[PDB]
Amino acid sequence: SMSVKKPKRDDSKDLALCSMILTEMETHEDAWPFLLPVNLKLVPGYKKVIKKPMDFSTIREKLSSGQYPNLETFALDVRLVFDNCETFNEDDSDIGRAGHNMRKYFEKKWTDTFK
Repeated sequence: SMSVKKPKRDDSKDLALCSMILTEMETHEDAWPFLLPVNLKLVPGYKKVIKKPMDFSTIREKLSSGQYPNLETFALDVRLVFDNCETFNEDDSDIGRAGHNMRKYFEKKWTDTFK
C-alpha cells in the first residue's frame, strides 16, 4: 500500500532474457507454423474466428520496440500464439502437435529462467 512495499525484485535483465527465450522458440524445428502472421486473405475463417492473431515475428517486433511493459505481458502474447493454434487446428494434425510441443518448450524455459 502507500509507503509499504515488498522487497524490489531485480527486473533489469528481463528484456534480454525474454529475447533469449524468443530466439530459442524461433529456432525450434517445430516453429514453422508460428514464425509469421497467418495470411488472413488466404486462410478462410481465420479473420472471423481468431479475434487476436499473434505470431513470433509480431512478438519480436513488440519486444524490440518497448511495447511490453513487463515480462508477464510478454508471456501472455506467447501463450496467445498457442491458444490460437488450439482454437483453429485439430490436435491430431502437424500444426496442432507443433503447438502443443512449442507450448511445453516455452513453459519450461519460462519456469527455469524466472521461477
